[PDB]
Amino acid sequence: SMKLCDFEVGLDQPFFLIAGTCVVESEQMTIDTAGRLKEICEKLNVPFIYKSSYLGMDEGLRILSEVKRQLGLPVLTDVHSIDEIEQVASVVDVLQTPAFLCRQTDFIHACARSGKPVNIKKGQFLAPHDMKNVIDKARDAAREAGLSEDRFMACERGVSFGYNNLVSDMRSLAIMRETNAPVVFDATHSVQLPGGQREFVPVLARAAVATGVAGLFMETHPNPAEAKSDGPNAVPLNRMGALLETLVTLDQAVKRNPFLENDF
Amino acid sequence: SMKLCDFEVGLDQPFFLIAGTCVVESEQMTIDTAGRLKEICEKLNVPFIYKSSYLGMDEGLRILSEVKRQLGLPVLTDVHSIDEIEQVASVVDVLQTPAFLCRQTDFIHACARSGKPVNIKKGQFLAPHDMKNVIDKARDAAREAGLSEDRFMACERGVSFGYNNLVSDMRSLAIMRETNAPVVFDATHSVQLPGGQREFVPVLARAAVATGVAGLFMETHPNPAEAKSDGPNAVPLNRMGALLETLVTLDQAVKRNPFLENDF
Amino acid sequence: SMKLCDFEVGLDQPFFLIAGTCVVESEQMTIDTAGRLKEICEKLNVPFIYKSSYLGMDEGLRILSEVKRQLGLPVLTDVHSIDEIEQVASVVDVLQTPAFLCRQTDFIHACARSGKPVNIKKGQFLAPHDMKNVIDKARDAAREAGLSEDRFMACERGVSFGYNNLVSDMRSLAIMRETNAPVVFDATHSVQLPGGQREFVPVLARAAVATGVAGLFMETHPNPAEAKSDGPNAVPLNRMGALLETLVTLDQAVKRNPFLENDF
Amino acid sequence: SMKLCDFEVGLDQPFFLIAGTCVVESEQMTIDTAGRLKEICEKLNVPFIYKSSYGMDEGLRILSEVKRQLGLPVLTDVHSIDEIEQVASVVDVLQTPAFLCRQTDFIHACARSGKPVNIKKGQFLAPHDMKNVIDKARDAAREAGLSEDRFMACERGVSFGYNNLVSDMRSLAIMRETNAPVVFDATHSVQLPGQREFVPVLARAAVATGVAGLFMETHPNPAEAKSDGPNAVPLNRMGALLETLVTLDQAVKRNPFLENDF
Ligand SMILES: [Cl-]
Ligand SMILES: [Cl-]
Ligand SMILES: [Cl-]
Ligand SMILES: [Cl-]
Repeated sequence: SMKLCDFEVGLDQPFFLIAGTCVVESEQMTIDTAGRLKEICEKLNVPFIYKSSYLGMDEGLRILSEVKRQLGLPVLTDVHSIDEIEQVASVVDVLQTPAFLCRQTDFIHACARSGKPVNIKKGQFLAPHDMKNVIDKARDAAREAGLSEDRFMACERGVSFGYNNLVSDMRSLAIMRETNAPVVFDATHSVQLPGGQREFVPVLARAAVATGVAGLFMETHPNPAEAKSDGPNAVPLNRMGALLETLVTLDQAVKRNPFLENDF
Repeated sequence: SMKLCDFEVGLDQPFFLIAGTCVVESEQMTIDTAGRLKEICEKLNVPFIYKSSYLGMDEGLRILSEVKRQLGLPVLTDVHSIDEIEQVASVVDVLQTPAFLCRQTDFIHACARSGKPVNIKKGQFLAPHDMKNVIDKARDAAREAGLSEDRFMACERGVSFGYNNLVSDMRSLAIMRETNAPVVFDATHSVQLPGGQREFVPVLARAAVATGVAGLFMETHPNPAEAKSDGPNAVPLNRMGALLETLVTLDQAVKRNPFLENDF
Repeated sequence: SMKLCDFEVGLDQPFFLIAGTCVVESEQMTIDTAGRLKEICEKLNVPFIYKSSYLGMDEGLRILSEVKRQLGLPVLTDVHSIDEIEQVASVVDVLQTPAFLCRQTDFIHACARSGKPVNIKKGQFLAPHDMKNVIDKARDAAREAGLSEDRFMACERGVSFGYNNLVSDMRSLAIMRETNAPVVFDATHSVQLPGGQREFVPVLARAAVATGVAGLFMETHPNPAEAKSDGPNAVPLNRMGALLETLVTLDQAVKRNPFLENDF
Repeated sequence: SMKLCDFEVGLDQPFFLIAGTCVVESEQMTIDTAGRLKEICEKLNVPFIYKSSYGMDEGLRILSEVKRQLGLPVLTDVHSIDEIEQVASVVDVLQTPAFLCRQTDFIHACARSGKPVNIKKGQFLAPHDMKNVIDKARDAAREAGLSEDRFMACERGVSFGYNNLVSDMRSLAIMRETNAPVVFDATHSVQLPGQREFVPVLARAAVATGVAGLFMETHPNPAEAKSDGPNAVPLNRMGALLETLVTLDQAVKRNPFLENDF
């Protein structure tokens, strides 16, 4: 298990949820959604990290400070450039790197040296085995900076499948265990057609948790039709409870005994 | 729900298992493997159909007739040409079509009119939505012979992914529900590299069962290292009970409540 | 495990259900109730035996024969005297002994050599440790007839608690494991006040399944208000699904691991 | 729900655990056991209250140290009207001996103590009788300026012939009519007025029945325990059992209790 915010995560722990609205829409929208997700995850005993991407950076980050302060929740956001990292790491608990930047070594190194843990998204162009090199390079930067190495996660978000389609290869979730980092599944982005697919979010979420992951990322919204960003792939907030209850059941079923593939 | 052999199958029923050795190796290998699967499946309440491929056709079919006569088990085998349909159908309980022949309508029609149910394999070159037409055509032929139309299953066995690789798109398992036929997942052939992938058989089996299917196919062998065909991808017989017990748990979890994707 | 009808029962197996209307009311009431229970238990994967007590003996058994004929279900009925055994055993799949006859050794003996398995009810006057002697005697008789000994269940139905009251001692369910026979819990009669307690049927069913049993016996009816016998303690047929769903979850939870009492 | 210590309890909430060594044996025995129980319960999200019985001065001192050092709420039994003031000044929850459930001067005094009270049902009472006991405790509280929602009804067995108790699961449902959280005492419900094998059995049954709380005695080495060793659950098995109980608790509270439709 690696230490993440106030809990332990890993293939050998209960899965954690990263969830929130796609973009920081307003302050009430973010605080209300964060609070509702807290209550949902509290009842299910699912460790929960709130996400939104950044109204302006400053105001987005301020609102993220308020979720942290008001609700006591850890928060995660994406960083897009080396110059954003110092400011973002001073506010949030976990950085996340864009999938397209997974091979930009200066940028990955900079996140690695930030002093915060990093959820490293796997590019749509990588093979699952390539993620070992990504994580290893991040760990060299961390070690160079005097920081611990157990602070990265490998995040699956789909691989290119012809034009304008992604496929979620469940083998990837098993392969990336070789990174010795927690594996996270991004269920919302894995259904997106590049360049609504909501119906497939529960499908891939069930499939992934059953495969065996450390964490799950999902976007949500109270009324997704009225969402400011990527609405058609968000799970409505009033259905998150039922979905998570099913995923907890799958997670317990597959972790209660060793994974058969390990005996192969 | 569809009647298959002496049980009810479908998305709302507990999953059924199709399993056996890849090919008929020997009468004793087959009877022993079949018998030991029967005891594993009886203990878990998993409906079970024995499968092996046809030592020559006459001899392979004789031996399958013995699995039937000695053990009271339903049996399934794949049929390779129109010429063999009549003989094979007089011995087995369920026909299965090779994936490459899924668009050969004369062949599909002949299987459909055979008098036996047919597990129709989705070609590695088809899109999931294409399988509706294949099933609709099979049902035409059934109907024209006076036969019930609910005697077909849609079988996922992987889709081409670059060269020498297949990917198991879990969205396919949901999409093919539109065929109004039971969807069956072939976990063994889904991991094969076309043109040593055993470790992914349980991974995809767990993923597919969590996604929601009517049926599961897997090859097994008492000692896969000595198998006469596809040995590297066979699950060992002495690990089948453990695997099946996990799959039952998953199957129940996802079918206890409606699938969330149906709200979408 | 013990082999029962077409399945395997026991303390380590998923629980089975014995259920039906208290008495055979009519052919249509029996067939419809049997058919509804069949479909509910099929979906939940609960092995199922239909029961009703005998319109006259001849007509009662005829109708139970129709349940087998028309629905292919196994059927259980109670027998009341030695002279009725040959006829009843010629029709039904499982005999049941009335609780008050549990010490009538000639009658218990005749049932035990009938050629059919027997659910032996524990008299309201017996202590749980006394059932071992009953089962041991039944097994003597079976063995002497050249029959298998593993063909009996011990069925808990309450113990006398003062006047006009029965209590369900959950310790009995554990103690009677020493019979080396599957233990069955009669939820419907355990709530009866000798000489409407329906509300306690779910209570005691949940307690018993959580305690750990091989089987459950419950009386049901489409509309208990119009039931010809024991109507006020029957579970309505339209609530059986919901109840059984809860009970399967409890059964799995307690049988996933060893029972802690086996360490002590 | 009712507020109890820093959490909410009730038939509609996750079950809480009351547990500890039968008696206060030692400061280190008490602090170590309370610490391991805290860790086990934290891991499972089981709200936890530490119990041991008390001489009295030294017993309450050691119980104050469990609170100070581990931040846990503590419960103990009080035996007489004249112990109440001191006990309530130290502990978070009082508990009344079963035999005293109809001794109303005593029950009233506990009710006016300022603390919540787990009221044990006498082995001689019928389940319907606890309503009267709770109503009278609530009157005493109200007549003294205190909130009425501070009592729990605790099942610990009913007399069954001579030298035996039986745990009537109907009692746990019936006592919901008190509109107070129902607590099951799994340890004393097996005691013959050497029965540890029935503690898991009754705990599982009671949780599946549906209760607000569970009480169990434990010890690191029951063989070497100073009272009731033969009925203690060994500490190194409490995790396993509680894990089972949590699943049962969740499963029965996930939907409405079917008995509420009949
Ligand atoms: Cl697609
Ligand atoms: Cl690969
Ligand atoms: Cl009563
Ligand atoms: Cl006893």
